[PDB]
Amino acid sequence: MPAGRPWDL
Amino acid sequence: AVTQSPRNKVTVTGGNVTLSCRQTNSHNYMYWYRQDTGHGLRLIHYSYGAGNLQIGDVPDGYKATRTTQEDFFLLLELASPSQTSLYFCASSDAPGQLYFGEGSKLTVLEDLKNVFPPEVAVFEPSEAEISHTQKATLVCLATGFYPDHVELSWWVNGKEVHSGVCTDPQPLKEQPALNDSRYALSSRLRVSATFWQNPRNHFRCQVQFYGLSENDEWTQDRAKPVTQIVSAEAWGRAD
Amino acid sequence: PHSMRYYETATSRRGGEPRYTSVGYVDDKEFVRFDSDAENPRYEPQVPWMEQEGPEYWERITQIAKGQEQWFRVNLRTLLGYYNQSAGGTHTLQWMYGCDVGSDGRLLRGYEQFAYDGCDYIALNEDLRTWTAADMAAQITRRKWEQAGAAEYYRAYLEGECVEWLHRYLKNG
Amino acid sequence: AQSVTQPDARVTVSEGASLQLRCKYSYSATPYLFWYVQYPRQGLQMLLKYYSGDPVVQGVNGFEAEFSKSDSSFHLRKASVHWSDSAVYFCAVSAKGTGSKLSFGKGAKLTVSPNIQNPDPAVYQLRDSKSSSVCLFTDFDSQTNVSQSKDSDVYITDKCVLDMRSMDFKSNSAVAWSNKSDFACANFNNSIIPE
Repeated sequence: MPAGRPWDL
Repeated sequence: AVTQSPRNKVTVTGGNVTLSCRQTNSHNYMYWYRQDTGHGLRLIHYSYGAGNLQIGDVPDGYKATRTTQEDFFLLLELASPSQTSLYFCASSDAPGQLYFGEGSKLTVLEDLKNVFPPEVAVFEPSEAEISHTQKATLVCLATGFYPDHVELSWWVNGKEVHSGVCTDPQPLKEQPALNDSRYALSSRLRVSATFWQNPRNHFRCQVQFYGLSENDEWTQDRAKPVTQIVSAEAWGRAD
Repeated sequence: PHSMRYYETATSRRGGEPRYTSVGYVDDKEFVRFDSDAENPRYEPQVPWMEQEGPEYWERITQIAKGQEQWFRVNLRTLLGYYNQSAGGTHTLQWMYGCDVGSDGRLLRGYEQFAYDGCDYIALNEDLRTWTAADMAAQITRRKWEQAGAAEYYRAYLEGECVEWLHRYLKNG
Repeated sequence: AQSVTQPDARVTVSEGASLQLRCKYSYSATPYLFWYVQYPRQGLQMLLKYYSGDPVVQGVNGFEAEFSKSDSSFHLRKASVHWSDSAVYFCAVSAKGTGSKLSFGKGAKLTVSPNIQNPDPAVYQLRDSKSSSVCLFTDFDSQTNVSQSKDSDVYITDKCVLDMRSMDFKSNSAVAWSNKSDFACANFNNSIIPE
């Protein structure tokens, strides 16, 4: 399964 | 550091109101919440980046625009008494980690006839308590105002005081039955007897009341219940 | 002794929305792919055994995929500002991640790293709580991410869904 | 899909006393869990956060929370409670795919009962500055509880803690009054304490 959305940079 | 405007605004059923939020921070997430007693915080709209808009849980009658990454606006093109609340902006750079504004308190009216300003009076200390507790206590009282939208502060010799001050969290109603009933509020300020004993010490209770705007049409021989500061005074005394 | 990976990559379009691709790797072999320019943009099985799953599956993981398009679109505009680059640039952003599982079903190694325009940008060290930063504009990312606890968030997938879904995928033959 | 439930919207705790605010949340699958706090006249601020790992997340200022996948909860605990802790506490959740969309709990107001060592309960009636009145009740202990007007033609405000930082001195306060010409201090007809 792909991961969701990572953190903003 | 998230800042939102206006801090206080009064409007009427069918009016148009816009709330502004600016975050100098580099947060790409911005949020709009409404806090209520009995329902806590409910999300309205949010956005991910300048221009993006995304739906919240209760966006009904609400619109939002993300002009820049820093600016986020809450659009109420149509006012209704159900949207009378306390509104908060937020910004986030990380999932769930939020920084909140100072809140915007809105008052949406049914009719402007039901509006009254508060009357303020101050009550001086006792020879009793000073004899007793070697200290003095004052009471400022705000009464008979609709709606409940006020800010009390004590001012002693030009200074806003936060120490020794006790003020009600919520005002009460004067006739809870009528539901168009006015509100009342109270506050306390306690000092050493010596400080009250000086005829040079000047104590003040000032209450801001946010009401009608300057242009607003007033169809009464009555004193226009306009946004104003009502205050009462008391001077120390030696005796 | 087994392994799992994902490579999600986008490339900016000057002025529009970029071109996004994601591909899954199982023991070094590609088993799934996504693309935004196909006329039926969706997640596709790129191997026989993966055909078993019901669509609700595919559509869910597809819902996940859109998220990255606005994520990538946003964070390509971020990196642009860090390095003080012009708007007319066409850049590429990469997310590579996954984990390595033992024969006994434990975790051996987790992967979370990023690259800007083809060169390594930031990477998660093997203590899995610390980052190694490439350049000075990557020390900002690291700064934000380390104080706010970036690793703990990412460990959720790696410790949980990664090893679970790896097992499920291997359940053929 | 996602609800948050706080059992008690009302809590009152003595200083030092243990505290437990509770948060039970809606099911599934991988929820992100938070505790927020709203100061007097202020907005919220994050207090605690949990993403993964050890279920017990500790706060620097003595708060700590524990997440239970089984019991499905995120509870806030403090061993010793201080008066500065008097505030509103929200617990919040968000799930996968909804990572940036928080669902806030109901909220719970915390009243830290102040510990005064030398209470000497008494009641006095104040005269107006201009007009040559109102009754007050102060300098009582935390344990007594202000009682509403039996007359209900008469007004009464519940206890209000005030503090003099200059001398480190705290005190509760209660006030009763009306428009009626006839009035006396004695007629605090309820929840009395004769001393």
